[PDB]
Amino acid sequence: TRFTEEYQLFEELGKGAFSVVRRCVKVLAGQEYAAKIINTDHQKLEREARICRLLKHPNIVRLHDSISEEGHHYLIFDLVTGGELFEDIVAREYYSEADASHCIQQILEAVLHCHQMGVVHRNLKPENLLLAGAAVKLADFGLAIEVEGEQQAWFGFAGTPGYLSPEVLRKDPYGKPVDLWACGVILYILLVGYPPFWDEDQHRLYKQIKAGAYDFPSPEWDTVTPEAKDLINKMLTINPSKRITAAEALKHPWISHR
Ligand SMILES: O=C(O)/C=C/c1ccc(O)cc1
Repeated sequence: TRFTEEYQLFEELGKGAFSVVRRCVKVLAGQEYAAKIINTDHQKLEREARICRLLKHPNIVRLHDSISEEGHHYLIFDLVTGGELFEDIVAREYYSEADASHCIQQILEAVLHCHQMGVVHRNLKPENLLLAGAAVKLADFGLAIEVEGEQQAWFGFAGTPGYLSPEVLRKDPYGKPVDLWACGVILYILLVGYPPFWDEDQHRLYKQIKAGAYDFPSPEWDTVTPEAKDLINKMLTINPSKRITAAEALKHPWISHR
């Protein structure tokens, strides 16, 4: 079967549960890739495969091939070698508003395409944004869903605690706007280097999120601009319908500079 026929397997790049990512080479092509090897809910596997295919965009990991073998499934992507956005925040502590703004721009373009194609990711966070002034590529479509335009339903309780929308935590129906909440949380980290909602106790984390209990504490927020904090407030609006859309967030002056 076609992957163990055509490809050699090298060094592990990442690992969740379910999945391992390793560098592979298409031997006859002399071409390196990332292979997401999945260690075989078959419905959810083919969905992530279909969604990865759907999405061709500078800011979205580009699926080269999907291969089904005895016991393993391979989703092969173009190799992006710049590391998680997560790692770069750790190393640099935080981004200049200059660098934060080009970054969240990169992210909003990916989120805008996803939404235009009726895909909601639901697990936006730095670990799932990969670097190539290096452009940011959205990854891990393992939790992604398909919506019809502005439809909102209960699609299930899924994602990363720190990043989860109020609507999802209340078990209210939801859609595209949960990605914009995650973008708010991301943007806030970019600017100062910790999240808006932290707590040892998950239950109290979830109370904060549902209640929008974020501040811009002194001293570190005092020199951050009005335009930046404006975007975070519009992204971190509890009302999903009132929340800034991806398209509206690209036309925001902090992102436009126009
Ligand atoms: O969709 C994913 O989960 C990961 C994709 C991926 C693409 C290129 C890499 O270098 C590493 C991971």
